[PDB]
Amino acid sequence: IARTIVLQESIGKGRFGEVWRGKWRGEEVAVKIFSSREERSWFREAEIYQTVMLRHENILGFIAADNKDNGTWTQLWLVSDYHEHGSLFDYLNRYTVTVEGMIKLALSTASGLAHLHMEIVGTQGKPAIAHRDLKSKNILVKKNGTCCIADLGLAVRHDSATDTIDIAGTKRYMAPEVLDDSINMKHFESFKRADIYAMGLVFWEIARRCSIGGIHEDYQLPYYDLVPSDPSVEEMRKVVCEQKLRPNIPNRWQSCEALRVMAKIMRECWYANGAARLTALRIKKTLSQLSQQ
Ligand SMILES: Cc1cccc(-c2nc(Nc3ccncc3)c3ccccc3n2)n1
Repeated sequence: IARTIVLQESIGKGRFGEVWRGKWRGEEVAVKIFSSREERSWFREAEIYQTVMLRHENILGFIAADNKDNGTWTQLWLVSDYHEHGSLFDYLNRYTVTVEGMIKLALSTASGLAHLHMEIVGTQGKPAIAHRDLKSKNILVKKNGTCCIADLGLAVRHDSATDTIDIAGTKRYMAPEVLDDSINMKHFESFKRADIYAMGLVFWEIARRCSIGGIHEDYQLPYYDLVPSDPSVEEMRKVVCEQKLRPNIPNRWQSCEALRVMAKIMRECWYANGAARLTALRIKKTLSQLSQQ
C-alpha cells in the first residue's frame, strides 16, 4: 500500500497527476499521484481498473488505489506494475524493431484492445469497455517485448442488457467522426470503432520503425507533416475530415509480407465510416496468423 511505498524518480505526467517510479518493499512499482481537486479523475480511473475480470497480460496491471496524508495535504494514489521501457512512444523513438518485433508489438496491442472491447458473459462478467484516448504515449512496452494498455481514465463501460453507457481525448488521434462531432455518443459501438482508428495510427508508428537490412523510417507521430505539434480540433478536422488525408504509406512497406499485412490493416482502420473499420478481434486474428507464418 501507499503507506510503505517510497517514490524514487519522476517518470512522466498523465492527463492529470504525475507518474513516479516507486519502491514497494524493494520492488519497483509505478505510482500516479493526483491532487485533492482531481479526485473525480482519480476515482474514475480507479473505478475502471477495478472492473470485474479486467486483468489481462495486455492491460497495465493495477495494484491499488489509496490515499496518503503527508501531514499538510492529501495525495490520491494509483499503483501499478512498473515497466522499465516506459511508453511505446519512448520505445519507438529509442529503438528500431525487427519484423518479429513489430508483429509482437502490434499483436499484443490488438489483443489488449480486443480484451477491453470484448464483453465477458457470466456471473463474474466483464462489460465491454472503450478506451477513448488510445495512443503510443499510453501503451507500455514490457520486458518481454509485448505491450499493455494504460491510462484508462477516460474509458466508458457498456451495459449490453440496455445498450447504455455508465457515464456521459488526444486531438491527433481523434477519429474523423469525433473531430467533426458527427459521432453518436449514445451508441457504444461508435466508441469501439473510434478506438480502432487510433490503433491504426499506432500501428503506423510501429511499422516505420521496422528495420530490414538497416533500412527504416525515422520515428514520427501520425500527421507529423500536416499539423502542428500540439494540434487543435479544427486543425486536425481540416486535414482528416475535409482534405481526407491519412498517414503516408512508404513504398518500402510493399517489399515485406509483414509490412504489407500491417499496411492493409491500417487502411482498414482509417475509414471515415466507423462501421467499415476492422474490429480489434479481427485484427488480432490476422496478426496472430501472420505471426505463425
Ligand atoms: C493506474 C496507474 C497506476 C500507476 C501508474 C499509471 C500510469 N503509468 C504510466 N506509465 C508507466 C507505468 C509503468 N511503468 C512505466 C511507465 C502512464 C503513462 C501514460 C499515461 C498514463 C499512465 N498511467 N497508472
